[PDB]
Amino acid sequence: HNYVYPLPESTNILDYLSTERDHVMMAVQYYMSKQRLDDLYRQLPTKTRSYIDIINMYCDKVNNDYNRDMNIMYDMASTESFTVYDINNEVNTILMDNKGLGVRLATISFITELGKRCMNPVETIKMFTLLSHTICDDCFIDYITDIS
Amino acid sequence: STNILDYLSTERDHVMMAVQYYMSKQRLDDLYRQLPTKTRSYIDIINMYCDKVNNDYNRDMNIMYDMASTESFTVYDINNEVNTILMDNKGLGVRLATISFITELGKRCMNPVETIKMFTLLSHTICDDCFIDYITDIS
Amino acid sequence: SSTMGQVGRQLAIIGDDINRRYD
Amino acid sequence: SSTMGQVGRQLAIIGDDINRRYD
Ligand SMILES: [Cl-]
Ligand SMILES: [Cl-]
Repeated sequence: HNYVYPLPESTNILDYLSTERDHVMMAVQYYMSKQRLDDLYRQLPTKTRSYIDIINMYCDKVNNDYNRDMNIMYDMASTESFTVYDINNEVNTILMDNKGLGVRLATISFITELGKRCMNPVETIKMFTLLSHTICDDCFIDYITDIS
Repeated sequence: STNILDYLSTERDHVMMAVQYYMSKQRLDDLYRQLPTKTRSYIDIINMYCDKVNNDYNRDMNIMYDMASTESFTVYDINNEVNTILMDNKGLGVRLATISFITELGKRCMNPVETIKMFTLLSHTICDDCFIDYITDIS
Repeated sequence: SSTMGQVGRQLAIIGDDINRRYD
Repeated sequence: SSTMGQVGRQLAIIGDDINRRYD
């Protein structure tokens, strides 16, 4: 229990569960995260839950209909190291001169995929938080509140 | 402010929340889906032990929160304190109690990034050698 | 921006197909 | 940090009680 090195300013899960420490840490972190996430959903208004239902429906469809494409894009990305700001900037440039619903649902599905592949909890939630802002531009919220 | 409804003002906030929850829900499910039998049983062990602690000491947990809520503190302030106390104290209790307390802080915190930082950082501090010894022995 | 540009065009291509099928 | 010190002692106190009740 000496000092702690501060946080910065392969995607096979089993490469992170070799030791008993890894297993128990995985259990503790999942406990904390599941507890928070259940408690969050429990408090979400009826309105937010309906937006979740909508996004569940559309993006689950994209995930299954374009599974091959999600994997392809993941490979295109992980061919070289890239930051969260890189993918965010890219997504931003597209949504600027592309006001369709599809590209936004596709982006949510893709970023979600990167989330599943990422093994760094902090960088993952950073990505989710940052990209969710970028995806939910005025064009997107208009699509969602009209389908609701 | 600690209430979720306070942050859900505009339509944009509602959609952002929905999107953020989707991503995080998808990931946490996919994660659990891939966890080996071993990890899953360790999760059950922590579920039982810490939920019992949450109940048996709900009062003390809210006391400790109000203590911490006094002044603002960073993720490192809390991690360092826990680190100091676990260095001298080697019992299972204080470790179970910390997991419960930190889990509660996470529920009150309205910043996703800072919350996961805490969980990540604290889970390392808690899962020291003696803790792992306890959990692997109660199997 | 080369590798990221590809991912970008791919998202737009998926998106266009989505806009064509669903709505 | 004084309040952080108080929180610390409580965890230990609670912890010492958990140990006693168990075992
Ligand atoms: Cl469940
Ligand atoms: Cl569920």
